Amino acid sequence: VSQSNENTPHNAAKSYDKSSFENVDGYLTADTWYRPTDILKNGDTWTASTETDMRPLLMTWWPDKQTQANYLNFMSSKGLGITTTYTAATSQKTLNDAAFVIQTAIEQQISLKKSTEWLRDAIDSFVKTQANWNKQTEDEAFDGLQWLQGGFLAYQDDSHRTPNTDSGNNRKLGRQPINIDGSKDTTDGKGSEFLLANDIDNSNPIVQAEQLNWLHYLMNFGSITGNNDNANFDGIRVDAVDNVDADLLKIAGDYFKALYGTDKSDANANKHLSILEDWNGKDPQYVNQQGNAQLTMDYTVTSQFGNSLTHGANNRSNMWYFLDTGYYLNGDLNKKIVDKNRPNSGTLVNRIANSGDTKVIPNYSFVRAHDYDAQDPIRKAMIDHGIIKNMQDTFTFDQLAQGMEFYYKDQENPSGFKKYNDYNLPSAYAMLLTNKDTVPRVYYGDMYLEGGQYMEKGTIYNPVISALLKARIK
Amino acid sequence: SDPITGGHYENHNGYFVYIDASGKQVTGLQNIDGNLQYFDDNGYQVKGSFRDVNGKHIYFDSVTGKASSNVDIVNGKAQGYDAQGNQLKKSYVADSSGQTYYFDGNGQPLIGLQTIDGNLQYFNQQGVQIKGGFQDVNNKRIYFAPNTGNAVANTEIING
Amino acid sequence: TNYGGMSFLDSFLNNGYAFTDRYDLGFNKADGNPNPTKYGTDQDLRNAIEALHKNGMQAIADWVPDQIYALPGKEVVTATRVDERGNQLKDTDFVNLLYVANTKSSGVDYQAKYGGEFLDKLREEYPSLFKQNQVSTGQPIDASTKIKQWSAKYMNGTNILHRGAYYVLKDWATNQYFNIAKTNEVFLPLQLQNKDAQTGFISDASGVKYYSISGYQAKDTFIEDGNGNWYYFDKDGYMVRSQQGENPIRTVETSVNTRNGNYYFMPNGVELRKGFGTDNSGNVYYFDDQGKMVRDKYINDDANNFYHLNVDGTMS
Ligand SMILES: OC[C@H]1O[C@H](OC[C@H]2O[C@H](O)[C@H](O)[C@@H](O)[C@@H]2O)[C@H](O)[C@@H](O)[C@@H]1O
Ligand SMILES: OC[C@H]1O[C@H](OC[C@H]2O[C@H](O)[C@H](O)[C@@H](O)[C@@H]2O)[C@H](O)[C@@H](O)[C@@H]1O
Repeated sequence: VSQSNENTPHNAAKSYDKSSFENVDGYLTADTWYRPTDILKNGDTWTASTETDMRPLLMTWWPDKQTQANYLNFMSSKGLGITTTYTAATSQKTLNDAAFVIQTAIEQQISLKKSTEWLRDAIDSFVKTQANWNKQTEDEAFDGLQWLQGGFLAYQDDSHRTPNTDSGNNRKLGRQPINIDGSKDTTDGKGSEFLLANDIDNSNPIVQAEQLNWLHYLMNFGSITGNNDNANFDGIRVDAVDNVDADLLKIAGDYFKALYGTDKSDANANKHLSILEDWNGKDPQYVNQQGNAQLTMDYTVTSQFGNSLTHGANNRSNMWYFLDTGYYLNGDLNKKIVDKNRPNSGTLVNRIANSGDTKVIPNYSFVRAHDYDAQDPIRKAMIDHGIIKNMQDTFTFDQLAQGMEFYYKDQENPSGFKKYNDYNLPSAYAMLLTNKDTVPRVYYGDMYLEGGQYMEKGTIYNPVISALLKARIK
Repeated sequence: SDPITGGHYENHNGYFVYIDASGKQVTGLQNIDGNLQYFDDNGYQVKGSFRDVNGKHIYFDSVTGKASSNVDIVNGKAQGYDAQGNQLKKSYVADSSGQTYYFDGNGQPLIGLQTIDGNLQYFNQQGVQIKGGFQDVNNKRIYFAPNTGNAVANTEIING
Repeated sequence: TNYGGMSFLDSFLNNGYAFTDRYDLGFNKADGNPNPTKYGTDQDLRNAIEALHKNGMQAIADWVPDQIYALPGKEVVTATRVDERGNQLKDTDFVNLLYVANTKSSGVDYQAKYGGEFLDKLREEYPSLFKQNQVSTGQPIDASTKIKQWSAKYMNGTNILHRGAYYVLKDWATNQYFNIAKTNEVFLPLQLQNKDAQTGFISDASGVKYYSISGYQAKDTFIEDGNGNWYYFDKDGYMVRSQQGENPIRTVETSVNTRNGNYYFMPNGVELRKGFGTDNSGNVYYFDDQGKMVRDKYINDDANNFYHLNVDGTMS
């Protein structure tokens, strides 16, 4: 069937270009508005359009009959028609006629309201209704890091359709330390490049330079922004090491070597303490092969605190596990012959009888962090008291404050039982703070309450930890 | 539709027709002897298909041709219906194939993990109820029962 | 701020891990008014850093190179749905599709002011940093181009934005996307150009043809009618249909690659879906929700019947 009729030349586009069509890089979208040649003002008289007289493409065109029928039914329901049911099975002629009676009604409410914003909102709403124009065609999933935000799209190098977006063949994904050369691309040893939001292509040399610029800006922040050479950062924490190109470690390492001579002496090096958030269990050995430009974390000890003290009311691994006796041959604490052929399984630094005689990998260690044993418990508490439903749920600051009150109540419970909070934190800190061959790190939230105002109120653990800290000096 | 009796059933060209006590062929929706049925304009009976009469969307059974509940995909989306052809709200419905949806207050099927009548249940992306199987939801594995679809403890063989 | 998709707690709790401008550390509004971060103004920060040096302590900067949030400018990318490691999801139709992403920076922010500014000074003073090759790329870092404005070409991807696989409008018949950028290569629906758009199925002596709502003939594409039936139109523009005495199973290779596979078209052109089909020689095959033949696996039924499909597709 032919669709053209007396309204066709009126609703046709004034122009075939960016003037008359709302667009992105030339392409059109479901919620595109355009400039028709003429306008059925007030549903009465066709009048030439002025540049501001834009109308929604869906008033006049549809990708298919299903969508057309849905549009008609939706707009009908909003007072524009007697509520109707149309299907993709409805004849094309009938749908087109019904579209026009809706168009008429639309121009009447535009005259009545002297506005088109009401329509912008109606179209936006309608568009989200359709599966091709919402997440239903995006395959939302939550396994792995997709848990955070619902799934990822990788951009492609496509010079024919989308040339501004071309990466110049520089989008190497998952070049984490253990896969810096791509040699594990086909295995689970490929890095999880995608974590959150817009993932920056740190495999592109141009982007690598920019990251160094930023790094320089931070290390000279005070000089640059306040002409105050005493207000400059001294070192860095590298966030999300395993989710980026491992070249960034070398770039940062070499920068500090060049500008501060960190490879010259321990005094230079230790004047610019720098740490890594490097969770992979094989990162420590890589970091050490690359000369320890930044300190690896030591998860092996943090982990054992979880098993033996910090996690669980009862069934806990023995304190025996802190020793890692397998370090010695046959586990012989009398003979103490180190096992050269050990299976690469064990704690990073043996402390059974550490006299400083064997070289060991420099590291920082901790019991908790801003992002370890905090974010999950605090949310579990809110979920448990009906403040939110899901971990990915959006919450308001008031919602957070209420949850925090339950969290604090559980933390300080005189019973001694803890549902969300960690057990034995004093005892954990006592070990953390006495251990040889580590730079210990202390978490604000073990000293002060994690919510409310900064340093507003100390935790019950504060006195003990404070004493341990002062005793460490002495 | 008011009931009728004393009219025999005839089969023509593979189809069921109903001829009245008057002796006239019957069209449209009809309650015959307590069973709600439909005949198109040619007088043939409809089975296993949905028909529209008045404001009602009524399915008729595939064996008997008797009005009963089903789910129809209406435009892009699933919508449940009862024996009298009313869109169902806050109710379970089983479709022809023995699959189960739960439609909420707005008559739209629930998807994902849901707690209904104090029961934990799971629904796939198309709204269908999982019954008799494991299912990974919220980084946890849950077994759902064969007929109720309720969450229960279960054992599976991992490795050996 | 949220242009689409799921907001993350870093962003709505203002903790500083989710940011739009990498160089804005608490600077004032341009009108002069204070505009602190959650932790205070830039002066407060310089004072805090100085105070720590006065007390013999160092200050650590959190370097967050992995991502950036809430960029206000749109671009059209070509996108594939992937998991955390950038591997295509196994059962996804979302492959090389056009998508509107929010990837472009304002170009008038602190990233525009300070972007790349310090590199020239640094290359002059420490040449080797700029000459040293990196391992993953084989190349040295490249300061010949400065980034004052972010855009998609510097990104690997994004979290899904809930916009849809076909929010960027496309004609189903030809599979070409509409465009108006250059008057030499416009593509629009014919109604909008005041030409006649014919739409529907039409028979001729050779076979059946189809015209989309925009008035174009379907070629090398799958098309769905108003009752839910699916059809395939070959290169020549004709619906594929089975003939008497011949194999109804046909191999399809389309412009849309994800749909490649073996289908079963009946004599009236309808694609068999979610059911078994016999070929001319008596062999049985099964065809899935979307019409594709299934091979080399066991398959279950609503009544609890189990079947096996060999590698060549046949049912043991
Ligand atoms: O993570 C450091 C840890 O590694 C080994 O033990 C691992 C693990 O052994 C069992 O699964 C126990 O149930 C856990 O408590 C252990 O963490 C070393 O044997 C151990 O000494 C070390 O702490
Ligand atoms: O309230 C009982 C029950 O209602 C639904 O199940 C009905 C029906 O579903 C199938 O046909 C099964 O094979 C039958 O055994 C069931 O009776 C809900 O799906 C279910 O959750 C609920 O328990």
